[PDB]
Parts: sequence; structure tokens; C-alpha cells
Amino acid sequence: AQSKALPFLKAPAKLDGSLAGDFGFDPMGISDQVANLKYVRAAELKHCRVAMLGFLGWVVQQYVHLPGEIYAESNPLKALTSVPLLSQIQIFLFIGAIELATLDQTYTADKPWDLGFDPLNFSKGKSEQQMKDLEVKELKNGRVAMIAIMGLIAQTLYTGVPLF
Amino acid sequence: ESTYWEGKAPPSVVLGPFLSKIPSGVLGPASLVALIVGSYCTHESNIFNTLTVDTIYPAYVLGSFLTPISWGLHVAAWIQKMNKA
Amino acid sequence: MIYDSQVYIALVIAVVASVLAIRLGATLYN
Amino acid sequence: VYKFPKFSKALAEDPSTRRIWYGIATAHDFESHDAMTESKLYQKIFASHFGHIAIIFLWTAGNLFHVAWQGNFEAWILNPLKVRPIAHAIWDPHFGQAAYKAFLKTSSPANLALSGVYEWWYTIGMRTNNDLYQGSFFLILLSSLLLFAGWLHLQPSFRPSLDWFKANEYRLNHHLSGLFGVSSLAWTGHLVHVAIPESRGIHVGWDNFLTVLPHPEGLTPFFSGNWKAYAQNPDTASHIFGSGEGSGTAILTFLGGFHPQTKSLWLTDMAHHHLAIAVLFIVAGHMYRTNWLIGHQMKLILEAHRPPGGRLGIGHIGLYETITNSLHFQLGLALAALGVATSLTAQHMYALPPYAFLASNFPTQAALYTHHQYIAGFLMVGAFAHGAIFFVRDYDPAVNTRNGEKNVLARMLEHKEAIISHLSWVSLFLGFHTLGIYVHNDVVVAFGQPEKQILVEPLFAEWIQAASGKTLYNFDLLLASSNSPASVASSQLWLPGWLSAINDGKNSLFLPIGPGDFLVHHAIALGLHTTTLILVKGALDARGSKLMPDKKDFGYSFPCDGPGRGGTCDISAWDAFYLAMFWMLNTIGWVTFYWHWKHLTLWQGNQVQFNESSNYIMGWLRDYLWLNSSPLINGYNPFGMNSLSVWAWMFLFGHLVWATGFMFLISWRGYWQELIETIVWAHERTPLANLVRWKDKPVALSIVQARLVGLAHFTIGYVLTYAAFVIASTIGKLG
Amino acid sequence: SHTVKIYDTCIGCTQCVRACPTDVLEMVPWDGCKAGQIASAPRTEDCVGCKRCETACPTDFLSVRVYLGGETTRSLGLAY
Amino acid sequence: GTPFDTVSKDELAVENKAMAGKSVFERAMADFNGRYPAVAALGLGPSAKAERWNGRHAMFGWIVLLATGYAQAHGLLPEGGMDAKEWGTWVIVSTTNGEQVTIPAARAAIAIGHLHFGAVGVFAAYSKNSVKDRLLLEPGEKDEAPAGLFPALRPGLTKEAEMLNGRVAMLGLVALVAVSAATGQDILSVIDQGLGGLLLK
Amino acid sequence: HLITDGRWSHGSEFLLPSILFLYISGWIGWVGRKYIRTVGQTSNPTEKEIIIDVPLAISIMTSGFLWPFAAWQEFLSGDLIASDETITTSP
Ligand code: CLA
Ligand code: CLA
Ligand code: CLA
Ligand SMILES: CC(/C=C/C=C(C)/C=C/[C@@]12O[C@]1(C)C[C@@H](O)CC2(C)C)=C\C=C\C=C(C)\C=C\C=C(C)\C=C\[C@@]12O[C@]1(C)C[C@@H](O)CC2(C)C
Ligand SMILES: CC(/C=C/C=C(C)/C=C/[C@@]12O[C@]1(C)C[C@@H](O)CC2(C)C)=C\C=C\C=C(C)\C=C\C=C(C)\C=C\[C@@]12O[C@]1(C)C[C@@H](O)CC2(C)C
Ligand SMILES: CC(/C=C/C=C(C)/C=C/[C@@]12O[C@]1(C)C[C@@H](O)CC2(C)C)=C\C=C\C=C(C)\C=C\C=C(C)\C=C\[C@@]12O[C@]1(C)C[C@@H](O)CC2(C)C
Ligand SMILES: CC1=C(/C=C/C(C)=C/C=C/C(C)=C/C=C/C=C(C)/C=C/C=C(C)/C=C/C2=C(C)CCCC2(C)C)C(C)(C)CCC1
Ligand code: SF4
Repeated sequence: AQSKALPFLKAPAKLDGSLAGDFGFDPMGISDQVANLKYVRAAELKHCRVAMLGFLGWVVQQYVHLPGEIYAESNPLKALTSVPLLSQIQIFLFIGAIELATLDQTYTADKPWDLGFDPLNFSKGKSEQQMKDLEVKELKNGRVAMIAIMGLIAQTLYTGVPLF
Repeated sequence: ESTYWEGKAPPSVVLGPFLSKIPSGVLGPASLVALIVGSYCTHESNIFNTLTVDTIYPAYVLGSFLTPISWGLHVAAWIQKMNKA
Repeated sequence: MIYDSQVYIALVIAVVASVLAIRLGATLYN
Repeated sequence: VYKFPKFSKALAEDPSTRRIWYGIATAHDFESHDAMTESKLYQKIFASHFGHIAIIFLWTAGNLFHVAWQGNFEAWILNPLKVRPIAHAIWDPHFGQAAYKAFLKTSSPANLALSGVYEWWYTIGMRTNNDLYQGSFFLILLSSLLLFAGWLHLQPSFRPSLDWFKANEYRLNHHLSGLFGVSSLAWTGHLVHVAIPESRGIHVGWDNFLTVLPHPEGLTPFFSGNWKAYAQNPDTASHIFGSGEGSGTAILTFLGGFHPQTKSLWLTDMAHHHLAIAVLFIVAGHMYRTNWLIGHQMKLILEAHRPPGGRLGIGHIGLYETITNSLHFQLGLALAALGVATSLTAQHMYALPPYAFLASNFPTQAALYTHHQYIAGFLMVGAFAHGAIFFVRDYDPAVNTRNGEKNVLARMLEHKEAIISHLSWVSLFLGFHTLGIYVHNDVVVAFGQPEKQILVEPLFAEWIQAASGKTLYNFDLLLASSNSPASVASSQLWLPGWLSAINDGKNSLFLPIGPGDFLVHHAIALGLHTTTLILVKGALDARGSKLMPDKKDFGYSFPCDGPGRGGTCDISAWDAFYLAMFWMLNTIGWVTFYWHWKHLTLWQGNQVQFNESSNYIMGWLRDYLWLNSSPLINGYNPFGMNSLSVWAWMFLFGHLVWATGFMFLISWRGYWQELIETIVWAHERTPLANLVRWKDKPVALSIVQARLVGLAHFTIGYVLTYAAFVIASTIGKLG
Repeated sequence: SHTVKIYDTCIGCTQCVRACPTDVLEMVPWDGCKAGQIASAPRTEDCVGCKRCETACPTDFLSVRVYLGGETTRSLGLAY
Repeated sequence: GTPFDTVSKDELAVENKAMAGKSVFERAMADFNGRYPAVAALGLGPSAKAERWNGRHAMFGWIVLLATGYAQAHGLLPEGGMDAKEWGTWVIVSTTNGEQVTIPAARAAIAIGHLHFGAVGVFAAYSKNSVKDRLLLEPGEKDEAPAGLFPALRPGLTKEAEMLNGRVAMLGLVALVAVSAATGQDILSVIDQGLGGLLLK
Repeated sequence: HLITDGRWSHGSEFLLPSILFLYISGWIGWVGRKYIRTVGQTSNPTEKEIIIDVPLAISIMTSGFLWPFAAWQEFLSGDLIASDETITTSP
């Protein structure tokens, strides 16, 4: 009834109105245990962003490579082992440096997903409806990418073909 | 509610809202049939014919599971009979 | 025989588990 | 003199050293802390559980890392029956050249591993010092996960409420199905995928596991229902473990008995066992009701269980709220179950060795059995102590009573005198007659006429052995007969393996028993009954007695009620635990003495020595202790030393700690307060030391603290001296 | 400091008061017994916990009860 | 699960508005000081006092590393191993087949020199009332104010100059260890490469 | 070796001595209980326990040969078991 995604079920109590992308999709009632939807939305958006970047990297590594030889592997899962540990540890350290401040931030803030990242100011001057539309676009694209990046990983692990 | 009881038989609510509405004249014969079927399945999988890897027969196994069940069915049959059902 | 790199990174990871332990210890209060 | 017992203002105002001592011993009694609520209690317990699991995983990771780094795991793989496993290296500056030379193993002084981790890890499919390192890395990662979770669930928005903590049905469904069944399913997956091929020479690592089929048919029989295909072609009787010679392709079989080479359970047997356990527990995890309208409400189940004629009172009506609202009832239940479970582990891992080449590792066998039996005794005593604590501080008679009539638990306090009197009668009966028969044998053998001994054949226990297939006592009962329905039923499934193992003199499976086994089993029964008597008496009498009809108002642990009314020493329920610890130690000592002597005679071959000398006490004293203590005490002599020197030092250390416990137990307070006052005067009235003064007034240890310290010394000395003796005796006698 | 409670089973026999070594108990007027007196504990800060008070109590299960609690240099009997 | 609340409404996180703005360095310092007092009040941890002391030690240790490379190159740094008969079994490292490999004598000498310097440090630590700059913060003393991303460009023997040079030396040590770990050569080999060859010549 | 499973074939090892001891011990317990209950109804019950009434003691002791019959004649009359005058602790 109240779920748009599952037009027959009634959504849970915490799925209503605000927090764009709310289509009443919580059949298992996971939202009933979390105190609020702030942390789960932060986790969902982090997954969405990481999955978008992962899909883009998957395709680009399929087609484009860095000039060096160590980056010449086309299969992303094979490149996970071919690439030297120095590059991967540098990436991990960069991510952890970004992650510790946001670790302090996420567990207490009202909008843990709002990291203040807008270098090009794509949100300055946008109205509330436009901002909500942008949030919906981001969430949609992220969910589709998550499904897609998991599918790419599965098909590479099951057939060895990284794409198509 | 109030599954607690002190009389001769417990209230029918202790049977769940599926056995609470079965007439005792149905549960009784069903319990006896289930017990006989389960005993025969157990005695056909084993005892009469020795078990082997090639002979497991999910019917006899699933059947044999009716013996433990039978116990519950006739307990419920007695509970229904004593509760005027 | 394990290498110096194997033992060193295990020691580094053990340090990280130590900082997580004091954070739990301090969060369980004085 | 302040701020240390942050949880207790009453202790923080103590001007004496008692504040420091009591600050340690009350840190984990969260229910007694200042400014205490139930929500904070459950949240703190939850975080402490997370930290504890992290500690366990870190300990396992450390064992793995030290075996990988300083052990000889790889060398032990190629020769498991001759190479002695190494636990970790030794760096001690106090060593002389002789100690370095004696403890020297390969490249550095090291300790032999008596934990049996080598055999366990080899069985589950580890062949490289890099496999152990991966396990250590993963376990440290898991410890980090658990520490992060423990920190997280103390944060404001992630702290669970009382309803979540007391949600019994959800926790049971998940624990049973998820934890037990799914962990068994994952363990079956690992067993098959990795362990089964690794025992057959095929390496299945974290690289070629998505492409190496655990079975040649590959999941086709499972979906097709042809589940017999996974049992076809098992490992032959000439299979060399870890090699493809004589191997098979089956992954789930019934074989029974042991591997002909490793003398341990078949890996395909254990995989099938865990798969069956997984299916059963996953099924059983759907019993209780959750958000989907089907299942059970355990309150209704408990309330509806009142016998109609009426002999349990009103039944179990008040038990749901009693258990749910008390953390000591649940803790006691869990501790009792864990004690029984680890007793089971001890009793089954020697009769049915599950790990390759563990049967021939006699020192590790003895160490494992002794360790698990001592842990079992500790857990049982803890269960009874927490039952007593529940009686003192959590039991509510109103909840367990309906209109005057009392429920199943409240009725245990009505015939408490009957229970205690009959426990006392059984204890006196067993003690009187076991000691009488033992002393009769002592006197009769001493007078040179051993034929007049009273030797009772354990026919009841030998009857059980024959029922399981042992054709040694000429009973021809159930499985000792080839015509009984019990034998014809499994003649094609697991009897040929089981019979071949039970009817073998080199196994520990159903060891042959005689009159000595009878007498020692009666001694064990006496010990169990007396420990149970002490613990049950303390639990039931916790809320009051005739000497103290208001004992519940004084708490679980208090020193006494004074010298009045004839004297009230050791009247609290804590004192019952304190007294029962000695009896638990004595009973576990009897059990471990019996096990170790039986297995020393079995391994050495002189089983006639046990069967003859075990019927009288001097036989024990002379042939077990005095005989096998010779290698241990000669770990260092005025002529030299051996690698057993550390065990002799630990032997003497245990004796010393035992006697210091004797100090703390025999001599009580009051005698130590006046001496401390004299010392205080001496310090206060001496120059060059008046400049230094204490901040906490030095006082003698409290009565309860003194009892605890004496018990701790007694127990630590007991454990250390027996561990040293058993290990050193096994090592020095059996090569 | 320890806690001392008096219960109406008091018969006012004064044996508790004259047994206290630290002058914690005293006899006060009452109308619940023949003697017209009941024990009181107005100076529990000096209570040492020796329980001599309830060793001299003739009533069935006591009328003076000593509950040991927080410790103090007075309650620990410390001359230093 | 559904008929109850897993987290009570009375236990909910509140956003800390007291850290508005407050760049990650200020936020981290404030979080450390509030979360761990009595070690923050002593100046330990992410503090200007600790940073200054560690920078001084890093500069002195760059000097020590140069001296060690020079000593190794110029025939100093004694040869062989320690005498187990003279210094006990604690100096024995391993026994391969009948020979005892001991701690190198050069390592022992370098440890003795480092012991000299560390002893000087320990004396200065337990000499707070007679030293110009103390190791820890007095109760009341407040930690010097962080210098920021770029300390003031004040040449000479100034606090800013020592601060900048200590930061540079600590970063250099971090880079040296990172290069040695990533590439796989000895620390002195990395220093030799980073000096062209003028050290181990 | 003693065969004490209960078979009458080896009945002289445990069963017959068991019967003999049960008779003797029941005799002892019966005469003790009878003496306790007999001097328990006199003016000074405690005095007659440290200073035994030897005439009455001898009278009771030689009467224990019927203890199996006396026990299953006092249990039937309800004189063997107390009911609720027995004391109980607070809980
Ligand atoms: C599938 C979901 C799931 C899983 C895997 C777990 C798992 C766990 N929970 Mg948990 N929990 C869940 C759902 C789940 N929970 C839910 C839904 C709730 C809310 C209702 C809770 C509420 C909860 C609380 C409040 C607590 C836990 C705790 C724990 C941990 C117990 C300690 C431990 O490591 O045991 C490991 C145990 C095993 C691996 C198995 C033990 C094997 C036994 C001993 C052998 C028995 C075999 C046999 C029967 C022996 C007898 C022989 C037979 C013949 C009779 C464990 C990690 C506790 C903890 O430590 O928190 C960190 C704790 O305090 N949980
Ligand atoms: C998982 C099991 C478990 C859990 C959760 C608890 C939890 C609890 N118990 Mg409990 N207990 C357990 C098992 C458990 N116990 C067992 C197995 C026993 C039997 C031995 C007991 C016996 C017991 C008693 C008798 C009492 C408790 C009490 C308590 C409560 C406070 C604990 C406290 O203050 O610690 C204090 C911790 C210490 C004093 C540390 C003692 C450390 C010992 C001495 C070992 C250290 C020596 C070490 C081996 C050194 C080696 C020497 C070297 C030379 C080799 C708390 C609720 C107390 C209470 O008031 O409950 C309400 C209480 O009176 N328990
Ligand atoms: C002679 C009278 C007599 C009788 C009929 C009983 C009967 C009983 N006693 Mg008992 N008891 C007695 C004397 C007696 N006792 C004495 C004198 C003592 C002090 C040592 C005890 C100490 C005792 C304990 C500690 C326990 C019992 C228990 C029991 C019960 C179970 C039987 C048992 O364990 O025997 C126990 C018997 C003994 C331990 C030995 C008794 C010592 C001698 C043989 C008895 C005295 C003979 C007497 C001097 C004869 C004088 C009579 C003459 C003048 C006419 C049972 C109700 C147990 C119980 O409650 O179970 C329900 C229990 O735990 N009794
Ligand atoms: C990358 C992406 C968006 C990236 C946007 C970025 C970084 C924007 C960053 C900024 O705005 C911020 C944040 C703040 C501004 O102030 C600054 C900038 C910097 C401007 C979306 C991808 C979104 C990606 C999506 C939705 C991908 C969907 C993929 C699908 C359906 C793939 C399907 C398949 O892969 C399978 C499954 C199997 C294959 O075999 C077959 C096919 C069909 C190829
Ligand atoms: C790089 C470093 C620290 C980096 C920290 C970072 C990026 C922190 C980032 C964050 O905080 C933010 C930004 C925001 C937070 O919310 C989150 C995190 C992510 C946490 C420290 C180096 C620190 C490096 C140090 C301290 C070096 C010390 C060296 C000394 C003392 C010298 C010793 C010697 O001289 C002797 C003693 C003897 C000689 O023989 C040998 C030598 C070694 C030469
Ligand atoms: C300051 C220093 C040493 C100072 C020494 C002092 C004061 C000694 C003082 C003395 O009193 C003593 C103690 C003892 C006396 O007997 C001797 C004297 C001399 C009198 C070393 C710094 C040493 C500093 C070093 C080695 C710096 C290395 C930096 C690197 C590699 C930087 C790399 C990057 O810049 C790139 C390349 C690209 C960027 O984008 C990224 C990064 C990574 C930042
Ligand atoms: C004090 C108290 C408590 C505690 C208690 C305890 C601690 C108990 C213990 C208990 C126990 C510890 C018990 C045990 C039991 C056991 C059993 C019950 C067993 C059974 C078994 C069986 C039944 C078996 C059978 C068989 C056989 C014999 C053969 C084979 C097969 C079969 C299975 C059939 C609580 C807390 C609760 C509460 C409060 C009070
Ligand atoms: S303890 Fe009893 S006696 Fe000693 S003072 Fe307090 S009351 Fe008087």
C-alpha cells in the first residue's frame, strides 16, 4: 500500500516523506531496529559512491591504461594482484585518511553523508526541489552501479570475461 | 491467551490457531493413521530390511518422521476431546 | 620461514588492533 | 586514596589499603556499582563480551603466529610421529649455557607444544608456515572488528535497549540457526573444499578454490537428489594422510572407527557429521516466534506446562519473567551447559581422537584431558555459584508464587532440607564404603594376602561396553551379537568401522575396565556428590537458614554474622562456593589421576600394573606418584639438568604456592592486624624512614579477601604442580 | 560506617547498650514493651562492627541488627 | 524487531555544534584532549610540546644516521660478534649447526651510544626544575599554539625555525623508512643513494 | 572377583551379606529410635541420653529382632513420620 516499490506491502514506520529515494522498500523491516535512518543512509550513499567509482574504473581499465607496464593488466581482478603493493597501500592510506575524520563525523551528525564535498559548487543556488532531485539521481545511479559492480565481479570470478 | 491451566485438560489455545479448530474426531483417527504409517515406514527402512547407502527412500524417512509427530497429534486429539471439540 | 615484511606488517596490524582496544577500554570508562 | 574505585564511592572513602584490594575484586560486579541502571548494565556487559571475544581471537592469532615463526610445523608435516612440535622460542637472560643447550631445538631454545595445535591445524588442511600466517592475520582482523563493534555499541545512537537485550525468541532463533547451524554449514564447506583434498594431496587454497571441484560430479548429485554419489569410493585402508596414495573421491560417508594410518576419525565422517548438525540446527532455529506470525512464545510454553494431577505445584508459570529479568540465572545455566560440554570434549577427544597423529602424542593427550577436566570443574562450580547469587539477589518469591501455591522453582526451597539431607546421605554412603573397601584392600595386601581383597567387577559398565560391540566380556548382548536387530540394522553402514575400532587393544576407545575402575568410579561419584552437596546447600540456604533467617539481607558474600549464636564462621553463600572449590579440585584430581595412570599403563604396556595395584591406596601412592615422579624430580640434579628442568621448577613452585594458600587459610585475621600495627609503629618511630609515609593506612586483608587469596594460592599451586607432574612424567617415561 | 537497626521486638533489657564498646547504642523512651524503653543507634559513626550488641540480645532473632558497610578509620578500629 | 525499539529514544546521538569549522587538525586535537585528559594535560600525544621534542630528536637522529654511515664506511664499527662466554646466553641469537651466532659487536656498540643519549634524556626528564625546556607540561601550563600548515618564516635560532626543521626531519625519516620498505634496500643504502655516494665511499 | 549384578548364582558374595547387614543395621537404628522416642516423653529427656537407662535400654535392644515387622506396623499407623510440626528455615 504505502510502498512504491512493493505496492502491496505497507512500508515500515521510519520510511516516510523526507530522505529522498524513499520508495518504501524495506520488506524485512531492517529500519525498525536502527534508531534513525542517518547512519544507514550514510552507509548506502558511501556504497553508492564507491560502486559508481568502481564501475567507472572497471570500464576505463578495460579500455584505458597508464603508460607503465605494471598497469597493463586488463582484467581488474587480475590487476588486483599484478599491481604492486605500493600503489594499493598508498590508495588504502589515502582512503583511511579520508575515513578517520569522517569516522568522527558519521556516528554523531544529523547528515553523516554530507561530507561538504562540492568543489565545483553544483549545489550553490539550487532550490530545495532541485537539491532533492539531485539526491534522488545520485541514489538511483548508485543503486544501479552497486548491482552492476557486483555483477561484474561475479561474472569475472565465474567466467573470466571482465565485461560483456 | 492464558495458556496456564489447572482443570482436567488445558484450553484449546495451547494447540495453536490451527489445531485449536480441528475436531477431535479428525485428530484422533489422523493420529492413529500417522502412527501406523510412521511405524511401518521405520520398519521398512530398517528392521525388516537392513539399511544401505543405495536404499534411503525419503518416503520412509519422511514417513518415519510421522511417528514423533503422531505423538503430538493424539495429544492434541485428547485435548480437543476433553474440551468439547 | 616467514619474511621480515610478513612479520612487520603483522606487527603494524597488531598496533592498529591495540589502538582499537584502548578506544574500547576508554569507552568502557575509567 | 580517591578516584580509583570510580564505580563505588563507599570504597573510595576507605582510608586503608582495603580500598585498593576491593577495587580490583568488585570491578566486574556491575550490578553493585554506584549510579547503576539496567540499560547501562546490559550495554556494558555487551561491550565486555565484544572485548572478550577480541581477546580470544588475539590469543588464537598469537598461537598461530608463533607456530608459524618459531615452530617446526613444516618439518612436522613430513614426519609427524618422530618430530616433536615446537610451541615458541625461548629468550631468557637467566639461562646458563647448560640450560640453553638442553632447551635448544633446531636454531634456538624452544618449548614443545602440548596444546595439540599442530595436529588440529594439520587435520583441517594446513601444510605451510604461510597458511598459519594467513590465519593469524585474519584473526587479528577479526579482533579489530570485534573491538570496533564493542566501541560502536557504546555510542549514543547504537546502544541497544532492554527490550532488544531481553528479546528471547529473536536471540534464540538467530543463535541456534545462524550461529550453530550456519557455522556448522560453513565448517562443512571448509572441511570438504579444503581439508578433504588436502588429506588427499590436492592443495585447495585461496586461489584455486573456485575452480577445484570438491567432488568430481560437482553439486549435480545434491540438486539431483542422488546424494549417495558423495559417499561412493571412500578413502581406502591404505591411504596415506596428506598424499594421494590410496585416497578416494567421497566427501560425506559413514565409516565409523578411525583412519588406519592416523588412528583418528575420518575427515569424510566429520564433514557429514557437521552437515547433519547444520541441517538440524538450522531447522531447530525456526521454532520461536518473530515478526512473521508463526513460531512459539516461550512464556506460553512455560505457563502451559503444569502436570494435571499436580506434583510440580503450578508448573513453570513464573519462570519466564524470572529468567528474563535475572542475568545470574542465565549465567548459571550457560556455565552448567559449558561445563557439561567441556567434560564431553575431554571424555570424547581421548576415546575418539579427531585429529591426525594425535593418538600417538601422549603428553598432549594427557595435557588436553587434564586441561578440559579442570575447566569443566571450574565451569560447574561457577554455575552453582551464580545460581546461589541468583537466589540471593535476583529471586522474587512473589513472581514464582500464584495464590499461595508455588511454581517449580519456588518448590525447590520447600523440600530444600530433603534435598540437602539426601545429598548428605549419598555422600556419606559413598565415602564410607569406598574408603572402607580401599582401606580393606590396603590392610589385606599389606599383610601379604592379596587374595582376600574385595574386588567388584564393574558388570554394569562392562554391560554397556558389550552393548556397543566390545566382545571382551562374553556378554553377547546387542552389538557383540551378529544376530541382534541392533547389529543387522547397521551391518552395512558403520559397524565394520566401529567394531574394528572398539575391539582393538591399542585404542582408548572403551578402555577395558576392572575392579580398580569400579572403585575409582565410585570415588568419582563421591566427589561429584559432595561437591554438589556443598554447592546446592549454599544455593538453597543462600536466602536464609535457622542460624541466619535473614541471610538475603546481607548479600551473597559477607564475612560472617559474628561469634553470637554459637559462632557463624563461613555462613554466607560465597563461603559455600569457597568450600566447594576444594572438593571440585579434589574430584578433578581423582578423575585426572585415574585417567593419567590408566593411560600411562596402557601406553607403557604394563596394564597389569594398574589392574592389580589400583585397588588399594598404597598402590596408587607407590606406582603412580612415587614411580612416575622420578623423571620429573631429576630435571636438574647436582650433576646436570634436562629439558624437564622447567617442569621440576614448576613442581616446586606449585608446592610453594599451595603451602602459601595453607598460610592464608589456616591463619585468620586479627592475628595479622596486630602484627601490622606493630610494623606501623616501627615505621612511624624510626628515623630516616619517617620522611616516607603511606597514603593508605596498611591493614590486614579482610576475612573474605583472605579466604579468596588462600583459595587462589591453593588452586594455582594445585594446577601448576599437577600440570608439571603429568607432563614431565609422560615425557620422561614414554621417551 | 556500618548500619545498625533496631526492631520493635526490643524488650528493653539494655544488654545491647551496656555491651557496645564504642558507645553507639543508647536506651530511649518507648511504649511498645513492658520496660517502656527501646534501644537506639544515634552514633553509628563510631560503630566498629564487632557485633557484641547482638551477642547480648535475648530476643528470638535479635532486635538489634548490624549491617556492615563502608569502612572508616573509626569503623576499622585503627589507632594509627 | 517490530513490537519494540532496539534503541531507546533517550539514548540518541547529538551533533556536536562546538566543532563547527575547526579544520581537521583543530578537531582532532580537541577530540584527543577532551577524550583523553590527564595525558593531554601533560602535553603527551598530538601536542606542540611533543611535536617539538620529536622534531629535535629526529634532527639529532639524522645526524646520528650520518655518523653511523660514516663509521661503517671508514673502517670503524668493530667487527665480529659478542662473546657468549663473557656476556651470557642472552647475547646468543641462533645456533645453526654447532656454532652460536651472537649479537654483532657493532650492534652492541651502537646500542651503548644510544644508551648514552637516552640516559641524557632520562636525566633531563627527571631534572625538570633545572632544564630550560621541560619534557612534559606543568599543571596549568598550556600547550604552545600549533604552528599550523606553514610555521612563520623567521630565520635564525627561533622557535619557528626549530619547529620547521623538526617537521622537515621527521618527514625525511618517514620518507626514508618508506623508501627502504618499498624498494627493499638497507636504510644506510637508501641514505647512500640519496647522497649520491658521498657517505659510503 | 565379586559378581554383584544381582544374580543369585553369586548370591553369597554380596546379596546374602547385604541382607545380613540390612537386618543388623535396621536393628541398631530401630532400637536407637525407640529409645530416643521412649525417653523423650520423660521429665528429663536430655539426662537419659548421657546417662542411659540401662534397664530400658536392654528392654528396647532385645526387641529389635522384629524391626522389619515393627517398621511396617508403625508406618501403617502413621506413627513413623512427622508431618508439619517439623521446623523449616525462613525461605
Ligand atoms: C545469525 C545471527 C547471529 C549470530 C551469528 C550471533 C552470534 C553471536 N552473538 Mg548474537 N544476537 C543475534 C544474532 C546473532 N548472534 C540477535 C538477532 C540478537 C538480538 C535478539 C543477538 C543478541 C546477542 C547478545 C545480547 C549477545 C550476543 C552474543 C553473541 C556471540 C556469542 C559469543 C560467541 O562468540 O559464541 C561463539 C559460539 C559458537 C561459535 C558456538 C558454540 C558451540 C557450542 C558451545 C557447542 C554446543 C554443541 C553441543 C550442543 C554440545 C552438547 C552436546 C549434546 C549431545 C547435548 C556470538 C558471536 C553475545 C556476545 O558475546 O556479544 C558480543 C551477547 O552478549 N548476541
Ligand atoms: C563466563 C563466566 C563468568 C562470568 C561472566 C562471571 C561474572 C561474574 N562473577 Mg563469576 N564465576 C565464574 C565464571 C564467571 N563469572 C566461575 C567459573 C566461578 C567459579 C570459580 C565463579 C565464581 C564467582 C564468585 C564466587 C563470585 C563471582 C562473581 C561474579 C561477578 C563479579 C565478578 C568480579 O568481581 O570479578 C572479580 C575478579 C577478580 C577478583 C579477579 C580474580 C582473578 C583470579 C584470582 C585469577 C588470577 C590469578 C592468575 C591465574 C595468576 C596466575 C599465577 C601465575 C603464577 C601462574 C560477575 C557478574 C562475584 C559476585 O559478587 O557476583 C555477583 C562473586 O562473589 N563469580
Ligand atoms: C541410633 C539412632 C539413629 C538413627 C535411627 C539414625 C537415622 C538416620 N540418620 Mg543418623 N546419626 C546418629 C544416630 C542415628 N541416625 C548419630 C548418633 C549421629 C552422630 C554421628 C548421626 C549422624 C547422622 C548424619 C550426619 C546423617 C544422618 C542421617 C540419617 C538418616 C539416613 C541414615 C544414615 O545416613 O545413617 C547415618 C548414620 C551414621 C552417620 C552413623 C550413626 C552412628 C551410630 C551407629 C548410631 C548411634 C547408635 C546409638 C548409640 C544406639 C543407642 C541406643 C541404645 C541406647 C538403645 C536416618 C534418618 C543422614 C541423613 O540426614 O539422611 C537423610 C545424614 O546425613 N545421621
Ligand atoms: C560515475 C558516476 C558519477 C560520478 C560523478 C562524480 C564523480 C561527480 C563528482 C562531483 O559531483 C560531485 C560529487 C561534487 C561536485 O561539486 C564536484 C564533482 C567532482 C563534479 C555515476 C555512475 C553510475 C554508473 C551506473 C549507474 C552504472 C550502471 C551499470 C550497468 C547497468 C552495467 C551493466 C553491465 O556491467 C554489467 C552489469 C555486466 C556487463 O557484462 C554488461 C553491462 C551492461 C556493461
Ligand atoms: C607522518 C606522521 C603522522 C601523520 C599523521 C596523519 C597523516 C594524521 C592524519 C589525521 O589527523 C588528521 C589529519 C585528521 C584526523 O581526524 C584523522 C587522521 C587521519 C588521524 C608522523 C610521523 C612521525 C615521525 C616521527 C615522530 C619520527 C621520529 C624520529 C625520531 C624521534 C628520531 C629517532 C632517531 O634519532 C634516534 C632516536 C636514534 C637514531 O639512531 C635513529 C633515529 C630514528 C634517526
Ligand atoms: C633538518 C634535518 C637535520 C637537522 C640537523 C640538525 C639541526 C643538527 C644539529 C646539530 O646540533 C646537533 C643535533 C649535533 C651537532 O654535533 C651537529 C649539529 C649540526 C650542530 C634533516 C632533515 C632531513 C629532511 C629530509 C631528508 C627530507 C626529505 C623530504 C622528502 C624526501 C620529500 C619528498 C616530498 O617533497 C616531495 C619529493 C614531493 C612532495 O609533494 C611530497 C614529499 C614526500 C613531501
Ligand atoms: C543452583 C541453581 C541453578 C544451577 C543449577 C545447576 C548448575 C544445575 C546443573 C545441572 C546439571 C549439570 C544437570 C545435568 C544433567 C544431565 C542430564 C540430564 C543428562 C542426560 C543424559 C541422557 C538423558 C542420556 C541418555 C542416553 C544414554 C544414557 C545412552 C546414550 C543415548 C541417550 C541420549 C539416550 C540455576 C542457575 C539453574 C538456577 C538457580 C538454582
Ligand atoms: S558493633 Fe554492635 S557493639 Fe560494636 S558498636 Fe556497633 S553496635 Fe555497639
